[PDB]
Amino acid sequence: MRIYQCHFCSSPCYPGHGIMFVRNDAKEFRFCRSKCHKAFKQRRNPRKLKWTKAFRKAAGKELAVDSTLTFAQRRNVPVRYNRELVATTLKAMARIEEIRQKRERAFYKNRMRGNKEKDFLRDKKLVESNPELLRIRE
Amino acid sequence: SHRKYEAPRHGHLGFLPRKRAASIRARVKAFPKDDRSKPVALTSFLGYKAGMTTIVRDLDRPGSKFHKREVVEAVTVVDTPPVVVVGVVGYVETPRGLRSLTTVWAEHLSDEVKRRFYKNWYKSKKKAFTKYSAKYAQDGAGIERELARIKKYASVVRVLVHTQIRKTPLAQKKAHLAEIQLNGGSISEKVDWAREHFEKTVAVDSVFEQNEMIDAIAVTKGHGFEGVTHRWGTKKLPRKTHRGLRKVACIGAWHPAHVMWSVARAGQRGYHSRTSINHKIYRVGKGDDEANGATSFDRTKKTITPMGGFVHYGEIKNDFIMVKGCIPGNRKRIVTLRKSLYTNTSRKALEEVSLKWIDTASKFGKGRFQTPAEKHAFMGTLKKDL
Amino acid sequence: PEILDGKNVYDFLDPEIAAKLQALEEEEEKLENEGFYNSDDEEEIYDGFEASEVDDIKEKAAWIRNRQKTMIAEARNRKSLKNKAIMPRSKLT
Amino acid sequence: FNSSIGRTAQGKEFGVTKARWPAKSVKFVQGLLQNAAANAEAKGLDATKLYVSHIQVNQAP
Amino acid sequence: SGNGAQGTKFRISLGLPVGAIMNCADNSGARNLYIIAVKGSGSRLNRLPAASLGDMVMATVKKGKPELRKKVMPAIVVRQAKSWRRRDGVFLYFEDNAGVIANPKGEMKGSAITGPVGKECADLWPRVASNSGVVV
RNA sequence: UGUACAACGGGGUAUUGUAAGCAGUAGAGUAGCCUGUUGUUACGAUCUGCUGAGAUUAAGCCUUUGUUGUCUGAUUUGU
RNA sequence: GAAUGUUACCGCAAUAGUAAUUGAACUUAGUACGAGAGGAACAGUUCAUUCGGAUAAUUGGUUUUUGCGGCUGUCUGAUCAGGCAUUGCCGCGAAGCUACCAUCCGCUGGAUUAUGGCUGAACGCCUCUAAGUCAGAAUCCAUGCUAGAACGCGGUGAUUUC
RNA sequence: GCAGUCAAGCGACAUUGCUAUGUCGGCUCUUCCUAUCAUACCGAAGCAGAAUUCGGUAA
RNA sequence: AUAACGAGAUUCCCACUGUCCCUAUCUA
RNA sequence: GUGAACAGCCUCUAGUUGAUAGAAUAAUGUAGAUAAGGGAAGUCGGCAAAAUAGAUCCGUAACUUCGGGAUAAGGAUUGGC
Repeated sequence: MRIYQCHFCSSPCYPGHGIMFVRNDAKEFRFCRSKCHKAFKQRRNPRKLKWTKAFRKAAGKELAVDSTLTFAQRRNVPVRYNRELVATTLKAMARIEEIRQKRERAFYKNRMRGNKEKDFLRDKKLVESNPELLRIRE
Repeated sequence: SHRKYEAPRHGHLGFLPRKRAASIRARVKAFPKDDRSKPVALTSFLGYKAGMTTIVRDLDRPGSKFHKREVVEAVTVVDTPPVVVVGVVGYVETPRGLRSLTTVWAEHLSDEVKRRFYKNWYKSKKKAFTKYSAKYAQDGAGIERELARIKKYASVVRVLVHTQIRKTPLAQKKAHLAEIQLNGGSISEKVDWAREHFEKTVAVDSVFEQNEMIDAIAVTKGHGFEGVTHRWGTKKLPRKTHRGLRKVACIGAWHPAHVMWSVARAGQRGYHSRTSINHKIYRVGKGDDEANGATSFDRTKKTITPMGGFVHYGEIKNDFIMVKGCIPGNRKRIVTLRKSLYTNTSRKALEEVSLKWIDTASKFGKGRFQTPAEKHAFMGTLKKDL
Repeated sequence: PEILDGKNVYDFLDPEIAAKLQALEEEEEKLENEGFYNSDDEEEIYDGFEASEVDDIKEKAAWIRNRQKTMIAEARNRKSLKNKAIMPRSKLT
Repeated sequence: FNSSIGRTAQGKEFGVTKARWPAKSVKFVQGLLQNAAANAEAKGLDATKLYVSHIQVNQAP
Repeated sequence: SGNGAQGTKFRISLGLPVGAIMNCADNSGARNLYIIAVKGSGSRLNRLPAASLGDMVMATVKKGKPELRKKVMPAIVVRQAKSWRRRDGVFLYFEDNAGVIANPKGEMKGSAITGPVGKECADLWPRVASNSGVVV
């Protein structure tokens, strides 16, 4: 078994889902669902589509580089399948997932910080410019 | 006239007439050989279809080119909550076929089966078993007489059982009565085992098990009045034929001067009871065990139920049976599970099905995640979170 | 196991997992103590705007938005100018 | 006169599966019944005991 | 299955019916192939014989070196260009449908094959795999 | 007259794709005042941040610790 | 669908129809056979061709979900938000429907045709037949499945004080 | 067929040389027959294997 | 007593397409 | 108004709401469409459908009664500011 990352969205592609394309260049492209496959068939650029992870990574909407992401790699060199190592990896994956979620939440908070001041300023502008409405209200 | 060409007849002639079934419950026709050398056990069970899903299985079929490979395949999920015995029937052989001698009911019955005996239940006084219950007690004799009569003259014993509909997500609230022939020990042993189970419940793992082969018997999907083209697969006329093109053009010869019954006229399609055999059970589930959809090759504590629930069906929440292939009937339909009916010894039956991974992605669309945790990890925090 | 909730184990399975996990724990401790996860931002601050004043301003802004939306809906429903002209108020009683 | 008439579940009351709702005929029949009841009341008959013993309909020009 | 097959054939979608044009994938000099019939197919009323990945078909070269034209020889399809069910659980399809020409014994006319070669064809035909520099 | 039913509402799962409005030392370039040589103030398709935002969600999707409403309308049946 | 004392549930089956079909692949085995060329049985195991019954798990196809976005002419003073262009057009598109264009499944007992026999006279031998009888076909009858006689049948619960 | 040939019976079998004047055809459909092309089961053929010929029931 | 032109008769090539393989879905 | 156009569509002045209708969207039809791979393998026969369609620029063969073929054929562009 192997979950594949969508070429157009990087989303996990579980077995028996989506469509795969093989070109004369002797490489394979996997699409999670028909939407991504149709978008690719139109020669669209994922970096210019807002609903694909490529744009978010390029646009900086989410943490693009982090230390946690270094754990996940294509292990071209296998391991001898030690029983203790299996349990250690099982615990480490959960710990890394929790840490990555915390870091992503922190990054989102840092990106969204300051919206409160803008909202307060907009409310002040709306209140100041509508005296008659307030007078009629009370 | 030999028509210069030979073609197979459209549609099997054995499945006629193609009329609607008289009941949504597909009555079982024949039970297994009923060899009395084995312990008493049930021969069938009642379940409700709960959609389907995909399975990846490490095929160990020797000789095949998929030996030791990983093959993805479809599996159907049927909601099979525990079943409760509510009576027994004693059958006596007669020259005119098997005949029902007498029926004995339990001491008390749940409202689910009492409801099955009324069509205006909310207007009904609910007098289901007012006198029969009174006859059961105060002597312990009237029922015992019926039990002795059954023991004396009966040949095959059938247990009256009904599904716990209230446990299922269906809003039906009505149970389905069915007769299940008792196999195993002598008829006296059969009735003794059934008698001790009055008002009790029977699980599903005691009847079926992993790697077991079962036969699916249920009413197929209804489609109403259908043209011959789809009803029997008749080829379409070229284009714009006079008086229609989607119908069989020639119906018969001058001699005979009548339309032959086998000329495949248009009519009702679907809703016909059908029997399928050689269905291998892939997994037996329990409602009290967490991580029903987990596997030794997955480790994920997730239920078989897809994200957001099934389509047109609720959450399993009970015991369920996983079977490969497709089973007749649509979702949330009563389907009766029956044994293979014969001493199957094919390698497919002997094969051990150890699931590698179970698909629990949402069936509501192009699901990309197996559990909400994966979706949260991928998408991350959203605006609504803060 | 070969699989987990996601990001299959074979991608994480590598020698010396414990050392890298300890390094990640050290990195996390280098941030929790420094206040990187500043989740205690439960109160804002402005140029002397007290809680009552800001709350009143927010409520007034919300009411103004609701009134503007209601007026937009009323104008859209009443106008119907796309088909015919509105009656003259002068002649109406 | 029920040739090729559609089926209705309301026919179970009278057994016959074919039934209809002839609104105009029903209106005329109830008007005639009201006239008959008025005539009976004028005569002095007891309305409670009244029942339609005879009713005849035949084609007109 | 014809001679040269070393195993059972998987059930896959029919991509090339009779008369379908498939590009060549060998250095034999041919450029396109015209399918006239499919070996091992059970003919039925109204049903045009159709091939698939790994199938052996009889075709006549339409374009390329004239020496190979007007003669019919067995050909093996290396690319289908129509989605087919792979047992690994992926609905994969190729960019362009293509085939190669070989004798009934399975020996490849061309010394080498160009471009991707389907797994279900290389596995079933040892000679195709040996003469193919790319698989999948 | 209660794990009772129905209309809404809250969530889960999906579809699409970043809504109105605001601000920008982004914005090919063209104009008033002035006096540059990042002048400023105007027009400016687009782009940037609020904003994976906005909208729909069963008419044959799952759930409902909430709000409102409903629960004696006619006929027939006898060994 | 009336009449079967009423309704309801669970059942038997008189009867009618009937289905599976064919080739390939491993082992047998490069073994018996064969001077060489070449080259098999049986049993066991694995797929596919045609046909039949299901079903949307995955993928393909449809868009009136007019669900979500964009595009042109025109109109509401402008923005927003909207009407018409016979479903305006374009992209995606769930639910629904459906495709060897996608998936699953399609049992095994008796009696027989030709054929091999056993015993055994006719004919003081012989005989496969005259009696009896052992087996032997995709055949016939059965197992199974489809419908259930609306005037075929059985069991069970309730059976209206007012 | 022509012209012979001998001969059990009242002429069988064997035997001698050569030797289109009409309109029906095709797509779908159901059923039936065997005078069996293929599939099941068998016998005889120079069947050593492989391949093949004929014959018997079987639609 | 042969140019152009053609709702004139017939043959062939590119694109094309549900005529077909094999049919399926929608709208009034 | 858009558009070369009284081609096609919307709008103003003016004139109409007249075609029996209520409920459902079964088969089959009438009118209009979409479709994975092949692209005529279907059919008596490319019957029907489809495909290019306006404008700007390059280029345009055989024949010829030199007037035509010709928009031959085949190629590049089309929005907004």
